[PDB]
Amino acid sequence: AAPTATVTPSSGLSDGTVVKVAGAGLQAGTAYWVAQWARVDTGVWAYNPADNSSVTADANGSASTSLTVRRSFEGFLFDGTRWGTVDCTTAACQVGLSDAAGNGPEGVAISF
Repeated sequence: AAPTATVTPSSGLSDGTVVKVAGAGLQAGTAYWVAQWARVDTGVWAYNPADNSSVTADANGSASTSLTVRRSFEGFLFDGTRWGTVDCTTAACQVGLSDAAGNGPEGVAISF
């Protein structure tokens, strides 16, 4: 089963909204980082470190947790580098689950 991700709600969001993030077809036993992202340049994605969560897939490859989304946030690169302000009203933000290798379900688009 190919890994899939679900975010509810995902559209018509307000800043500080708490969304339910669910994953399926994940690698059982593997921990996934649950964060809000935005592709800010070719090959460059910045995420929101101020609101993070992580969940571990069960024996069936499923997991779920909560994530507080932000209309705008101070974006950072996964290596700890500060990127800059990301405005999700203009940029195409997403919520994603990624393992230690950077793999996982396709990011889920969200809108404010």
